[PDB]
Amino acid sequence: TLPYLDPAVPVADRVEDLLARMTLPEKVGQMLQLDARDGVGPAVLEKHAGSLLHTSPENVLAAHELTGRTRLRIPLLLAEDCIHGHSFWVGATIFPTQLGMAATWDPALVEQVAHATAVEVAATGVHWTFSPVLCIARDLRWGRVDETFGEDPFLIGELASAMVRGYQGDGLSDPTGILATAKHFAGYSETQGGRDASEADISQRKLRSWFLPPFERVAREGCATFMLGYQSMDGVPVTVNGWLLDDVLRGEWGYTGTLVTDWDNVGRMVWEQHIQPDYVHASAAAVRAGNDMVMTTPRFFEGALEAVDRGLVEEAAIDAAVRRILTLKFRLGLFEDPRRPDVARQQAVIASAEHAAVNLEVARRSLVLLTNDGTLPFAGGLDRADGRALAPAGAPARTIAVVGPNADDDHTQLGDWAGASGQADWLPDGHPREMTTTVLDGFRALAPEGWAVTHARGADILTLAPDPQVVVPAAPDDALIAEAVAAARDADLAVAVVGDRIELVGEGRSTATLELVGGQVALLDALVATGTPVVVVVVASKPLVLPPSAHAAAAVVWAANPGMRGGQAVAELVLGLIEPEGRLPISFARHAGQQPTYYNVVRGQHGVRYADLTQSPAFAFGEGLSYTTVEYADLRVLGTEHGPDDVVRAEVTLTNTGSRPVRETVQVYVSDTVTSVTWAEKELKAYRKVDLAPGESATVGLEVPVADCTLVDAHGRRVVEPGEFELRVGPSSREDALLRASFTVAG
Amino acid sequence: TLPYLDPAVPVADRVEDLLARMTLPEKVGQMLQLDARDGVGPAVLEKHAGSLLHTSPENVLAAHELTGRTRLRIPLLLAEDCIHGHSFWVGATIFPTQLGMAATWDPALVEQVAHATAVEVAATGVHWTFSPVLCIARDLRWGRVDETFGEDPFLIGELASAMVRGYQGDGLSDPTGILATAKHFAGYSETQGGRDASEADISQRKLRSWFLPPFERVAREGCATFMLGYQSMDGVPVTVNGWLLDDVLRGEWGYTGTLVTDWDNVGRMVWEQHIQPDYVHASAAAVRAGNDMVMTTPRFFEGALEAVDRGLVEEAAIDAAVRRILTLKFRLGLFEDPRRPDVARQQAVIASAEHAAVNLEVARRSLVLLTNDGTLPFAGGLDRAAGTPDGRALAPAGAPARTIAVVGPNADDDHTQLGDWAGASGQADWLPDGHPREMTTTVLDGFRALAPEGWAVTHARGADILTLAPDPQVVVPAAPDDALIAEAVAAARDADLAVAVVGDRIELVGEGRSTATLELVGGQVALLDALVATGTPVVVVVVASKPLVLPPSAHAAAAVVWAANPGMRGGQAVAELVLGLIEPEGRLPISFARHAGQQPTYYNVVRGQHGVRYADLTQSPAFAFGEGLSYTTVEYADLRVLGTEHGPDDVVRAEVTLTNTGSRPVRETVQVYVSDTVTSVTWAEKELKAYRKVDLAPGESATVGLEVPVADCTLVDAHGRRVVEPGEFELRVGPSSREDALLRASFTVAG
Ligand SMILES: [Ca+2]
Ligand SMILES: [Ca+2]
Repeated sequence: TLPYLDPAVPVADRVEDLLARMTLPEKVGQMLQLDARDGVGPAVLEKHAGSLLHTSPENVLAAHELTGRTRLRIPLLLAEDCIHGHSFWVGATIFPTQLGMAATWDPALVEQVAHATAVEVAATGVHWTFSPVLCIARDLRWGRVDETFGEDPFLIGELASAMVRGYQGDGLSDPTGILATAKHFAGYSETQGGRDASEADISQRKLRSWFLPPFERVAREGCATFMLGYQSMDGVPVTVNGWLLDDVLRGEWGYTGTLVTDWDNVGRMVWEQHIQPDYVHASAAAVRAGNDMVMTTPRFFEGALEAVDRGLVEEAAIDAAVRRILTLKFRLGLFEDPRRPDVARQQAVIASAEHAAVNLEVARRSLVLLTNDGTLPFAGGLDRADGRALAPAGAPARTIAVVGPNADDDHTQLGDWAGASGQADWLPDGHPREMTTTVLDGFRALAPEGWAVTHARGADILTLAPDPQVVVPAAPDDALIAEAVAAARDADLAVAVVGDRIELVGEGRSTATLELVGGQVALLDALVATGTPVVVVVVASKPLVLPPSAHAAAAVVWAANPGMRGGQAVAELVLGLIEPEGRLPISFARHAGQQPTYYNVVRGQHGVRYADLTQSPAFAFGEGLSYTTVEYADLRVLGTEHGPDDVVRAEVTLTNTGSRPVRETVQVYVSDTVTSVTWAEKELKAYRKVDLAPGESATVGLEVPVADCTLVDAHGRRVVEPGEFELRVGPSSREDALLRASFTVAG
Repeated sequence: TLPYLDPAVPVADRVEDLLARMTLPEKVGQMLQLDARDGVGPAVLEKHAGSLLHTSPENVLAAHELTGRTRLRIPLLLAEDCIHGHSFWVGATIFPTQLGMAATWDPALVEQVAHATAVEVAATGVHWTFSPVLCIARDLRWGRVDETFGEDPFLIGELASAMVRGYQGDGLSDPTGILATAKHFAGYSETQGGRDASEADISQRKLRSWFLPPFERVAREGCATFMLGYQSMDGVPVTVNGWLLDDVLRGEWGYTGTLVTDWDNVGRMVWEQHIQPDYVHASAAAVRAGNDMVMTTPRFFEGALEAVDRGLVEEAAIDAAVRRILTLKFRLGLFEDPRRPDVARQQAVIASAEHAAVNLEVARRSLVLLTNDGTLPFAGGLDRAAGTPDGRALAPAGAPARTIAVVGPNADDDHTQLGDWAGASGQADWLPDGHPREMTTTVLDGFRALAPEGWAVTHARGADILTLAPDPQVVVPAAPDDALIAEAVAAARDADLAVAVVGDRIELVGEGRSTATLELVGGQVALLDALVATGTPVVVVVVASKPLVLPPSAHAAAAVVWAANPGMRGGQAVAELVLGLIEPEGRLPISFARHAGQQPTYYNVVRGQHGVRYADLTQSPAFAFGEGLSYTTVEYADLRVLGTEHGPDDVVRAEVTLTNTGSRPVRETVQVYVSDTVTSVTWAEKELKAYRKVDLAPGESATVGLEVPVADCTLVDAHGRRVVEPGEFELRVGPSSREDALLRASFTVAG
């Protein structure tokens, strides 16, 4: 032989030969992506599904057998949330979350993470990951901040670009490449209240200004699929948003990839957004809008068939979507090799030493040292003879008390979209306890022979009660507090590991207050009051408001969810076996009502502060300490006048005036002095990592293409306007940390 | 003539004759509305100003003298912020803030307020007030929530319509009518962070949906002027926003009134929004956009002139603005009679008994009882001596001696009680000592005057709110004060009732003064905790600009009264309410959040959210739009829609039955919400469309008719059109916007 089965026949002819043989239910079936947890049998055989997601290892094997019993034997696309590692394969390598990864400011490293993930994913027979996430974290109340690369469009684009390259490899014939997904297109991350898929009050120009740029980048770089957002934007759900899908994605960007909806997008237009009277009309709307894959709306099957039968849409529209789906399957070679799981390759590559080394590198470089009174590195810093550290000169016996609810919690350390986080039902125990080094594990393994490591839980966070169940913050626990206070009073250092956990994170779980829940604030107050130096380690999904006692503690480390090696990286940082390198990809609010606290705030406000609160963030985008001092000086623009096709070139001089080496992340912001429409005060446009030995000075070149110095004007065009600009260069987005030099652009 | 001085000549010909006589500097100056506090001499003589604002009584007189010395003697328009009463005339009747007035749900009363204001304003020689405020209070962080009529577009339109009607009177020849102003057109109230004039991230459709309806109403009803907002909206400041000004205001609505910017709108485009390189280009851009009056951008004078000289804009563009301004002045009769202040008129009408009586009625009907465990009315409620509707209350049966301890920073603060835009609030510089003390009854005053002869009223401050420190200065919350709390605790332990009067004050309110936390600042939380723990029943009275987060102790107190800023008679109303001398009638025009991060907390939330709560916090507001108690129980029953067919020109008619099942009379406010069941684009869960006040004697039942025109059952569709879409609707009727309080009945609009 049949021509669609002949690999010598051109793809377009194979597609036409198969399409002409399909019944309409078989064609509608190809548009369906169904939840395999509900039973692969009916999905493959009765609904003729084109794709499955959340397919357990036993159901992947069953799905291939079922395909063999179908009339046309069209291979399935098996898709999965493989979000920061192969989230739902027991024993896979689980990396930090994207938010954690973004603190490395290292696209080359993030590409290694994505490539390592795809290698593991491919060995399990999954073809397609719903990753990377390109949402921009502009309201910290949102439950899914942990899934973003932070608050900056340029850095998001850098790191999402790296993920797509790493996942897709050499292309559709690469055996270790998988399809990437640009999600969640677009505007999902900034909706009313920071709630999950509440209304997006985002105009066309606002979306173009702060949300689209990373999506346009990965579209142009060949991201195989896009996922359409759950949310209504200016009253129109993305699933039927013609401006966004046709004018922007297909038209302005010329995108030729394949679309998939988010979970039950089509159905939600009936029962949650209340914009369609029934499933037939919602199905017709989704077809008319140009959707391809419809994720987990089972009733699209009968709804689209009735819509065609009633003349609401043409069978030709179904054909157009199936043509695109079949083209993808043919180009992946799935009719010749359906890419079944391979046990021998799973044993060779899943959680390989290779992959664990990448994971350790990301964990080590993601930790952000936010405050330090000199207590760190502890006892002046330690040396090794990998392996246990030696007691340093002048500190033969020390005791480190490791306390707090997140100090020994391996599930919470890995975060959402991993293990037992809840979206997959075949990982009851999550990932093997084996594979995660908690903070307590890390200190127990690295503290010198001669030092002691003690543990006390100190505080609980929450319990669940009936109304899904609702969170009940843990009560005061004087006995639990007093046990941790006793450990600290008998210690030289108290390492308090605090944060959030899964019931306070993710879909349907935005938070209003951003505060530590349960007994954690009381624990931190009591610990600091002992006079033993306290290091607060925040293991949490997103930036939290920390209590006054955390700001009075000796040091504060931000770890996001640092993955399987995170606990080793934490102990190494505290003990000085590594230098800190992480830099914040996101700003920390002092109060939920303080927002916006992202750095790229649009100008115009009457005043600089709330009457009851500063507008200065607790910690700002790009901030983060090392164990040395670095002086920035002598920022110069080399030729200040520019035409549109030129490059802004600059130099700055850095000096390591301290005693330890550093990898410094130089950050380059552009400010547009006079804008035709109101605009951000500044935006990150470039950055550079610079290694500096103690006492070393270096003059490093910097550049920003003039073409990147854009704004979105009143006509919705992203343009460089002639006029004055400032280049702002320094170690963070804090204005008092930035050198500045003027430049101009002329027509 | 000369023809422009000839009253027999038609207005259009008078305008043309005068325009032809004017130099270009005098035409540009006629567009200027300058701050009289900086000197009326230069403003009138050197800059040929067409208008002044913030003009002190002495400067009003001097301004008329200076006008007679100018070449053409063009009379000035004198304008003022007369925001709730004649704000900055010492001894005027100061009413509750607009937000307090809105709790009455009484447009007829609000019209009386505005007409009484206008009478007093006209006597002082001011022609034009920058009122009413039509902003919608959708972010409680915003500092200017006190100036709004709350969070609901329909109720805002109702009350703003009333204000414009009362202000303007019989029209441009009415000696007691003044020009009203629809401010701040539009979207100013919902900007990033709830900050003052930060960026408004508002699409055309969102603006049409929730912000424009009150403005469209008063535009069609003849509001003489509109004021352009300070904010940049989708990147474009309102001052140069062609879609809003040309397509909507002048185009869709056909509005023919006069425009004025807000304060230094044009200059801010240079120094604060950074969208114009210099003042000549900002001036040109303001002129091109069709601006009329330019408020407090003095450099517009030289800016516009240089813009004309460089051909950036045509002198004909200046001519067009001057024609509209001069036409207004001619139709006001200002060339015949410039409406000078009149001292005899001032003595006769300002703070008259009739105006004081309107004020007391608004104060009484505006208070909102939010919680009551039975403690109120105190001691079972009191009566006055028969035939004495004004004297002390009589001690009741079984309670010969009771002591009421009045405590808290706002218990005896007559300035904070009047609120922003009044007295010494700060925008005027000629009344450093505020309005006369005798005109304001504080909460302490009210209890002292009304408590029975054998009862006692004690006072203790209990808590301070703030002090100011050098960097304007910054707010420093008042530190813990154990001794002050102990004094108030001792007073409460030695009393039968503690009335704790808490809230905010001027440094936490208004322009440049949004708040992040919405909490009570200073020692107030500590005071409330300590008071409730005494065992003496505590009534919390909130005198504040806007809804605040109240601590758990306030929710454990015996009763909570919301007073907003209740004006000069507010303290009498509070005492009368607590003692049962009046029944509570107020109903919230705005919802109260439990935390700033809980917002949106307005009732008309757009559908679509995955989930119902935050993981750490309910989404239920502390108190919801429309809530408010009386001193009796009212059962709602048997909601019925009348008829089956409802077409585009029909009225949906319905009936509901109310029964007063308790022991005291009530004026109940029945609220009528419409819910559009299936919508072409996502929409609010429900919207208020009607209400009705019903008086019920004890035990009385009434079947009450309700109606909503089908043409009011609109949404704004994907094409930016406000339309009624055929399909199913739900009518929801009850005593508040709480879903568990609403009866509901379906209806269908045909088509
Ligand atoms: Ca510029
Ligand atoms: Ca409808």
